Amino acid sequence: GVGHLARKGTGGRSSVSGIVATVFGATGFLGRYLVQQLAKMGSQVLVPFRGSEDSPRHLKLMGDLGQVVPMKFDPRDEDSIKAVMAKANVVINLIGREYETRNFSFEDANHHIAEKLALVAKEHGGIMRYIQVSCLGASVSSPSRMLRAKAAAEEAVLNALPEATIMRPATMIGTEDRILNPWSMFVKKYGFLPLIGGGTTKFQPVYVVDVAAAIVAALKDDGSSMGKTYELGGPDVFTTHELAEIMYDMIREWPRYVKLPFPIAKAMAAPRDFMVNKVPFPLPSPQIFNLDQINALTTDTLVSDNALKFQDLDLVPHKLKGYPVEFLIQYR
Amino acid sequence: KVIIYSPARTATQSGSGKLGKWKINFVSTLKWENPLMGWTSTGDPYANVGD
Amino acid sequence: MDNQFIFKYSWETLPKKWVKKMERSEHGNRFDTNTDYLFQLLCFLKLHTYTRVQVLIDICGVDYPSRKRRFEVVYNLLSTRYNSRIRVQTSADEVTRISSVVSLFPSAGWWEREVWDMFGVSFINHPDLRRILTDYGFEGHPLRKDFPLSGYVQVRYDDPEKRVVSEPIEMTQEFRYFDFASPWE
Amino acid sequence: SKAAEFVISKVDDLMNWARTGSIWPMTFGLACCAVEMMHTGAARYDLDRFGIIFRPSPRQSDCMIVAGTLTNKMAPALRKVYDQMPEPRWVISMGSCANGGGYYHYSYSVVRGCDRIVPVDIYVPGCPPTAEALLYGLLQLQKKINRRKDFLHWWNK
Amino acid sequence: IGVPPNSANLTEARRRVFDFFRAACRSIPTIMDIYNLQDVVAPSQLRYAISAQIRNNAHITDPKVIDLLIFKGMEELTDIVDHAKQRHHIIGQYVVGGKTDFLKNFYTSNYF
Amino acid sequence: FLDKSEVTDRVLSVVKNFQKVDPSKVTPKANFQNDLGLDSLDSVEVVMALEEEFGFEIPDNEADKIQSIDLAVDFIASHPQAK
Amino acid sequence: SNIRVDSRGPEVMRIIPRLNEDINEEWISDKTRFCYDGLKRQRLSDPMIRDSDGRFKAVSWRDALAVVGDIIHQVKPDEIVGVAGQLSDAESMMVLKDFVNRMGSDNVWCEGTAAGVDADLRYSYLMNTSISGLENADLFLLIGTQPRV
Amino acid sequence: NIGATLVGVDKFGNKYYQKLGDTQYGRHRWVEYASKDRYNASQVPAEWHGWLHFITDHTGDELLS
Amino acid sequence: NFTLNFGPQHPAAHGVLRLVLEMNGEVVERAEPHIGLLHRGTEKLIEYKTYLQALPYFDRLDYVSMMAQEHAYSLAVEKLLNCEVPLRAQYIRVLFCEITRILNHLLALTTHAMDVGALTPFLWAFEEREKLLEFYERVSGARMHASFIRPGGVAQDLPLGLCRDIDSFTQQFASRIDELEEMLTGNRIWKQRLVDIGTVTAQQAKDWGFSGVMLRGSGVCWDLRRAAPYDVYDQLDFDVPVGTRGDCYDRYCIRIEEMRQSLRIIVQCLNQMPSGMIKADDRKLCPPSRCRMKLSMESLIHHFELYTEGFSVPASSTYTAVEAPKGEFGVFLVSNGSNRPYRCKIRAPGFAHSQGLDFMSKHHMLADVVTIIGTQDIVFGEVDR
Ligand SMILES: NC(=O)C1=CN([C@@H]2O[C@H](COP(=O)(O)OP(=O)(O)OC[C@H]3O[C@@H](n4cnc5c(N)ncnc54)[C@H](OP(=O)(O)O)[C@@H]3O)[C@@H](O)[C@H]2O)C=CC1
Ligand SMILES: CCCCCCCCCCCC(=O)SCCNC(=O)CCNC(=O)[C@H](O)C(C)(C)COP(=O)(O)O
Ligand code: SF4
Repeated sequence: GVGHLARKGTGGRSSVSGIVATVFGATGFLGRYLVQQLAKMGSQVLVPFRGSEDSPRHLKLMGDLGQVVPMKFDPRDEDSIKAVMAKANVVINLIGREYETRNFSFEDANHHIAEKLALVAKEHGGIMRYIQVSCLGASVSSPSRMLRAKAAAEEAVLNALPEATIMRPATMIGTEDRILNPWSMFVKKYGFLPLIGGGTTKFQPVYVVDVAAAIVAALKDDGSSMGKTYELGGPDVFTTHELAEIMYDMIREWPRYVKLPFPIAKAMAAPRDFMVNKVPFPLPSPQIFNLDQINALTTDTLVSDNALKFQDLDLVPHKLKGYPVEFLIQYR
Repeated sequence: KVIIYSPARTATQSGSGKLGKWKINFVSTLKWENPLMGWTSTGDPYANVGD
Repeated sequence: MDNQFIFKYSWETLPKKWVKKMERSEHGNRFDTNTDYLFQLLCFLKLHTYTRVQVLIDICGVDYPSRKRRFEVVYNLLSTRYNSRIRVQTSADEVTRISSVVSLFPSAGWWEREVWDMFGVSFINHPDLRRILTDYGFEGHPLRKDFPLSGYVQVRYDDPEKRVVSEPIEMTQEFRYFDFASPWE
Repeated sequence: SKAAEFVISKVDDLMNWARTGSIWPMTFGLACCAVEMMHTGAARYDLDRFGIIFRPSPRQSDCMIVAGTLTNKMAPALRKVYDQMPEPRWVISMGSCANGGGYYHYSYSVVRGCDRIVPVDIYVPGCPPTAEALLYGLLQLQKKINRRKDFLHWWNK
Repeated sequence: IGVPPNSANLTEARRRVFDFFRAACRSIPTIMDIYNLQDVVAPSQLRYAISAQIRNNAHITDPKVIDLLIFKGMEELTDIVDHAKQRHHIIGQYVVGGKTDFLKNFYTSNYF
Repeated sequence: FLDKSEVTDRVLSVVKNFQKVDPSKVTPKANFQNDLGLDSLDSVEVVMALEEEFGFEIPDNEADKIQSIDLAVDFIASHPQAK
Repeated sequence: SNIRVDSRGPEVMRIIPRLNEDINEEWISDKTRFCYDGLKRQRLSDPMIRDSDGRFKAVSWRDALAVVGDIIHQVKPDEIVGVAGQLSDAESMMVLKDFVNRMGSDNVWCEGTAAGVDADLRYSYLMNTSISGLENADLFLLIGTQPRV
Repeated sequence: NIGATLVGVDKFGNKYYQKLGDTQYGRHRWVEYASKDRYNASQVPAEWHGWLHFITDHTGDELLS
Repeated sequence: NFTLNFGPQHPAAHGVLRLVLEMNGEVVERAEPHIGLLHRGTEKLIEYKTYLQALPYFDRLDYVSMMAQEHAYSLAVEKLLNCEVPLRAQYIRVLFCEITRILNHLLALTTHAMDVGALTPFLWAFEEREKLLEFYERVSGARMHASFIRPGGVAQDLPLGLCRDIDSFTQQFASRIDELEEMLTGNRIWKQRLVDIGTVTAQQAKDWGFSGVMLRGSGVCWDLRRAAPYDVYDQLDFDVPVGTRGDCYDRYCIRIEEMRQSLRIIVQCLNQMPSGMIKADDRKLCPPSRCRMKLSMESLIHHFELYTEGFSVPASSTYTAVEAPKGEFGVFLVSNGSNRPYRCKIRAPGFAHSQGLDFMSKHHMLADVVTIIGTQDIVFGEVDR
């Protein structure tokens, strides 16, 4: 699958690489870093967005001039997706939602949209590299509804395109993550950090820039990445206890944990489950007490001992104790 | 690596006014084309210093 | 009062070992002195009754890469009492320290700092010789002839790094140098 | 959708009307375009008449007019000031110097466009732009604000 | 205070080098407080960094060049002492840090 | 005044952190620049480490006099500030 | 001939002569003057390897070098032939000769006058009279040569 | 638009008015836009642009011929 | 004492001002201005431009006084070229330099008064500022950056009604100055906020390189238009106001009187302006007429050479200074004989004035530092090139 890059510069902002990528869902957390690293090599990036035109505003700074071209679309409409995908030799999918909005359910936002994107790439022959980003714990048996939809999207995208790589990272840590920041907000608003599983579940947090660099390296491969499923995980296997202690180290606050068993947190997060319907479709999004996320913290999520990792791409993840978590000084 | 040389008289003019001066040629050839307007881009600070 | 009078008076009154080049013209009466006699010459020209030069207009450097003493430092002086202007010049390379005149003219501090910033010439006994115009942490002296016009580094905002960062320069359109020189000059 | 298509439309129109009728820019005067901004707000053109009043601090301003040459030493302060304004904020680039470096584009100490430091919504060309050119730029910014549909998009997600 | 007069021999240059190195060493605690470098770097890694810079500029035998180098280093130290430079700048400069080089360069680009 | 044991330990411990100093040669009497083959930069670095493990200061005229660890440890044992 | 290549960016605009009293003396031929057009046409720019059907596909430098290095080890040492072009420079010819010699072969030559010519004495393939020294000649005997072309 | 004279009508329907000044001027050359949907702030053709900005004394109907 | 920072980013006080004040109590003990935020490398960019191409750079140096810098650059080029300027061009240049002086003085006075807190005179003055920028917009095509004054003569001739309109302006500018003076001069608050603030002796002004109103407020009668006259300034009658106490109030009074005298000079220039051509007749240094370039071969050759290569200044160096509204504006031009300047230093009066802020403000209230800054009429376009 060689022919998707042709360096025409010094590898700087004004340099030219032969990559024209359409990054769906680039207005979120990972997209802000993926688009930045794509634009650094001189690759043109198309950023399709929905809703307000202020969402992709911060991405225009990343390219030189015309490198980043935001375009409106509608996932429901099929002609818009084809329009925003025509001039593209690479397609990267980042579309996903951890909570449920009545307009777009767990299956719609995580499986149907990815399936439609894979199809539209199939008829629009010419995308040399396709990347779909699922979650590390994605499995059909997973109790969490989001993970099951991501897994189903995985088989869907493999069936629709055998050449599509599946980057499958773990919980991300960064300036705008949804795990460390809600914890610190809860601490600064209520004084204590609840532990939904008692700080016992083990998982492998990964710094977001490492995931973006992994995707970039997979794009700039020797062809071995095509049709593979990487599992991107951090170096140290932390737990909800150790990460909270590290946060208190960064926030500089006296630790104060309130242990909560699984059933009580499950029942306290239940109200938002049967109150999805109401006079308004919008509803305050969950911050730490998502029922799906609590269910996701019932089975330990570790990178498989027999699956591809960072070291198979010639990358070394950052240690999530120094520079990766330095953003927490703003609450200090 | 630079080249020290004295530029010679052009073949299209018979005047000899721009002679006797010595220049340092930095051999700055790394240039490309801007893929938005066709302008000549560069990443070499010594692109035209010696000229 | 005039170029014809100041020239003769300074020819007679000044010690001979100080000045080594005297031009008398309509463009300006200049004095060229060694760098170790500059302070003495300006102190003499600031206190003498018939040459009361009490205003230092500015201090500028000129770059001559073809000379052994690369930099030329020019002291434009003004005498309000006698309505006359005097220019004094010295020459220094990149690694010699010339005497500062902030003791005589207090305003000389900022022009000396600007000369050090722009050309790299250091001044002895300057109360604080630090860059005044270039950006903090600037490397190189821009007003030298060998310094590229656009510099070596470029500044842009890095969203992941959440700060304004400095990167090697990379122009989207290079500076086009047009050679208009004529062979019949 | 029997009334959402109507009530949401009207509430969004109210939001846009308020935002267009009361714009409080933060003039970031840097060079000779500051003189043109002062002339615009003076008696002849009366920028106040449209509801625009300038503000000294970024805490209370929803717009930011960058008008002047942006140097390398000043860009961190520019970004810091930009990061301090509340969320519904816009940036207007005024003059050639703020747009793309202008007459100092090939300088060693000039940022070649304020759009490399902050996201720019409207570019006003000129050197310096006429005061009526700045009026046209503010009117274009107003026209862009009226295109926003904040409540409808919030409803649709 | 004032810029010292130009040196006359290598012994004076060495003495000024040692004085500047000691001044930089005394400046270490202040940087650890102005910038949050407490849980970042050991108090001796920076010391080794300045030592390494002095040692890799230690082939100079011209007293004037040594004096200019000392002056530039002192200017950099004074700038770092003040809040003029950004935090990552010093961390970007003051941190201590397979087939063939030619073949990797060949795979990279034609311009070595 | 201070006892010789603790000052001897404190001068015998920190000297092994130069990635070249032989632990077998360090002793109450072992000159820095002469007996260990050190550099003048290391000759001032040992003095700096003496004020890196404590807050006291050594004047510039008290650093280049004697580069001997015996006189150094005697001076350390005669440091009222330390303990 | 000593020329002066004028360029505007990454392309060559024109070629004009350059003074050299011993080689060209202010003149160049039409072929020299107007050869710059071909430098921007039909230019090979990517490593390419034939496919099973017989079509060239663009390939990275690493894989093409791997293919040629793998095939070079499967042939007998005397089966290797290296031929240099007419536009080759001395350094690349030297490297090619060294490479072919180390592989065990000795068949390296140039496009034209490489049929077995003895280059053992260096007067047998050179203008022993300098070009500028031809101005003192009284009689030219052109044996099987057409200098006009 | 009271005590004013209509100079001419534009192809877009814009009406141009003029009033006589004596020593200080004010409201003597303006346009009543034929639209009200935000009027786009720039709808004056080239023949009427000069007259509005006092560049030329020709109305714009005379500039056509 | 503690360390204080005034960076006003808003152009309610300059805009790029950065003061690091060391205050003991409410007093300030030292003022260290950090400059370089508007250093755009103008001096180095001049060396890469033709003498004609480098003219618009001087418009943007002191952007409140545009014609003053162009006049100095043109005079320097003429001095290095020995080019004679026709009398009508000289009268036009003097007229527009005095218009520029009036504009600068109005902006300085009322921006200083707005910093003190008097909001009304600002708009009253900017009305007259708009009226004069109309005159700039007529002769050239730009309201502010008018590349009108050029080394040979002047760029192009005057329109028909310019003299009549300028006369109509001068008929009422006296009353405008009178109203502005009535708002501020007699007011007791204005006196209390300027009297005895920023006192400088004549010796201090000479030592620190002060010029213009800063120097003349200390009693030094030094005007460059009378000491080293240029153009037709020696044929015009005008007085030189001189201060007595050196405080900020004398500076303000002298700034009023200078603007009245500029009105007087403008009237004289209008009355005595002769007829004739507006450029040097040496077409080797000035552009030909558009009708002559399209009809004569040599005129077309001159046009081509001027608008590609420009003129070549013989190898020399000189320093020429004019009386800019801020003070003494000097250009040190070095030529090596080519079509591009070898070196061009710009001596900005604001540099030497902002350098002296440390001693004028010492042992003064914090609220007096803004008045001390505003009385010097500092713009940072010239302070850091
Ligand atoms: N900790 C983490 O963040 C982890 C993330 N991942 C996966 O990585 C991917 C992105 O990471 P992150 O960016 O952090 O997640 P985000 O939720 O931040 O990315 C959300 C993106 O999805 C878009 N999107 C969501 N629903 C829809 C929809 N119905 N129609 C169109 N666009 C939609 C959003 O657009 P808008 O904002 O306009 O709705 C936004 O651009 C997701 O798939 C996530 O599951 C994997 C492991 C953990
Ligand atoms: C955070 C702190 C900011 C500032 C940090 C410092 C930044 C600048 C660092 C200084 C850069 C320089 O080159 S400044 C110092 C450069 N000067 C020299 O190198 C003198 C030549 N060296 C010698 O003479 C000897 O080798 C000697 C090494 C003396 C010992 O060896 P001996 O005695 O046996 O002879
Ligand atoms: S665009 Fe022109 S007027 Fe505006 S700041 Fe830049 S140079 Fe000055």
